[PDB]
Amino acid sequence: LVPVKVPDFVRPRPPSATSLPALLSLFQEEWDSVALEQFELRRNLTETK
Amino acid sequence: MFCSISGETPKEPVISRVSGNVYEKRLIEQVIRETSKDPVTQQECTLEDLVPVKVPDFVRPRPPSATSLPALLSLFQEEWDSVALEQFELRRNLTETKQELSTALYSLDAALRVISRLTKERDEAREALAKF
Amino acid sequence: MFCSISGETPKEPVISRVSGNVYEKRLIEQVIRETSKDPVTQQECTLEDLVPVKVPDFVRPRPPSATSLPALLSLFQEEWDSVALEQFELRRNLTETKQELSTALYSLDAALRVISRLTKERDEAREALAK
Amino acid sequence: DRERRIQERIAEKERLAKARRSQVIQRDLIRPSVTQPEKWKRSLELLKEMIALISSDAINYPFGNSKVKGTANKVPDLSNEEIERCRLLLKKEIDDYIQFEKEFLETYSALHNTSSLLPGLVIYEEDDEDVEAAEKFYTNDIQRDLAKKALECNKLENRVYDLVRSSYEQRNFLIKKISHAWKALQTE
Amino acid sequence: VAAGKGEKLAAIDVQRYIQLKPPGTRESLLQSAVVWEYQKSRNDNLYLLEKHGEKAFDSSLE
Repeated sequence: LVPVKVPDFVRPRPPSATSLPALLSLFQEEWDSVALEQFELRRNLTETK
Repeated sequence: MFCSISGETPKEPVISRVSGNVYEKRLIEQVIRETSKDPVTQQECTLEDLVPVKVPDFVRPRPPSATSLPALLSLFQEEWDSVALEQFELRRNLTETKQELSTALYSLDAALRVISRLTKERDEAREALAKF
Repeated sequence: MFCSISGETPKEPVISRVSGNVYEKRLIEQVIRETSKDPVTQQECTLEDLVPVKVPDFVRPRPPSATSLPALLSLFQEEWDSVALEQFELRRNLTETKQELSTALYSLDAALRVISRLTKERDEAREALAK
Repeated sequence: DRERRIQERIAEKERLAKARRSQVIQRDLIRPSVTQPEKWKRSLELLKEMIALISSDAINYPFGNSKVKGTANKVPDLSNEEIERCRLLLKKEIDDYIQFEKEFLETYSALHNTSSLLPGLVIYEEDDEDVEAAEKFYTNDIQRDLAKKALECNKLENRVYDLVRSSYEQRNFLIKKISHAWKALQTE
Repeated sequence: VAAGKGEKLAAIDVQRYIQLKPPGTRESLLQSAVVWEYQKSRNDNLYLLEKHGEKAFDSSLE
């Protein structure tokens, strides 16, 4: 790998993301979301095979 | 997004392997054809050392925001280092206030002992006045 | 290895040519970005005043047993509770040091007043002794 | 001729003013508050009743604009030579190893006093009250919480307006672009 | 967690930091203090957001 130069992707914050339990609710939500993506993709494996 | 050779944006950006830089196809192929050197870092370069863009790929992107777990974890550690920096500054202030507090403490204890000794002297002087 | 900034063991200790002291490169760089001056000597500081240094890394506690792992919130609550307690004690230190300063002011004032009393009474006593 | 010296004489007045310099308000950090007269009657045992006058002198400066309680001004004034002489008297009699012991003592004893208690119970380590100290201090904390919530929600409206102008477009464009174009490129 | 939430079973965490428990035991003090600290951090973050405005949003759209 070669470290290249990029302007970086600006990360704009939602209406409510200011620490607070908003951040822990997002923790649980993205846990669930990536895990459900995993389930969908695994069952897609089984059906496609 | 800026090309050092001409100053204009590259319509088809290309990254040089020898030195990380963003060129445009026409000028970079011109400088490669004229000689095997890097126009910026004066080092040997070839046609294969130029890397066109292979952005399309096949995988599913994300929004570039704080709604992804690497991004969200970056915001997690940002919150943590923000409260950490607050603790740093306030602990500097705490130790400075402790130093000046100790100075005032021994100053006040010495002053109280001085007050006691002085008042003893003044009671003695009042007795001396009352002796007549 | 005793880091003068928080007490936690620094995983990237650095040295300073003018006055070698234990900090971390990222934090001092960020502070210089905020204020490009030496905090201790009140003199201008540049980004090239630090020399690269190598570090041997440390270990991590890596909590096992993987049971719904919600303890992160409780640790967070503890962290804000600790910082709030420390802020309260900042307030207490400021109040107590100001009260002591004021008490010292009037103590020294009373010392002046009582020394005026002493000098006048002693003059009276010695003069009546002469009489 | 006249003003080259007259303005200098005005600067001379300001140079006489530097000699006269009180404290407390010299750096103007906090203050013994406003409810002064009650604390002096409440004083037990000795110098707690003498600090009464200096606290009453603190209302002469505009700090009384924060609040006024009882007033009772009894300013005795001071003098410059008076201040200097007793600064000498203090520091002539008051050697660094005892100060090292002092700093160790005060720091520890503070750490013992500074327990893991949200409200200050150092006086309550000798008094008998925990619930009402838990009540007043952190209902004031809640009132300041509500005030801060109000002054922030006054500034939330412009953020959410700018954000239905910007991030709503960002999310709509993001979803419409990414989902359709990305699931079509693979099919192609 | 997958064998758990295969039947949805949405995991639960405490959101009871807005109820603002009235004067009670130490729990009321803890909630008030943590809410105060959350409020201060929220102040800092939102003012920091409005320091620059929506230039970052314009760059994201571009």
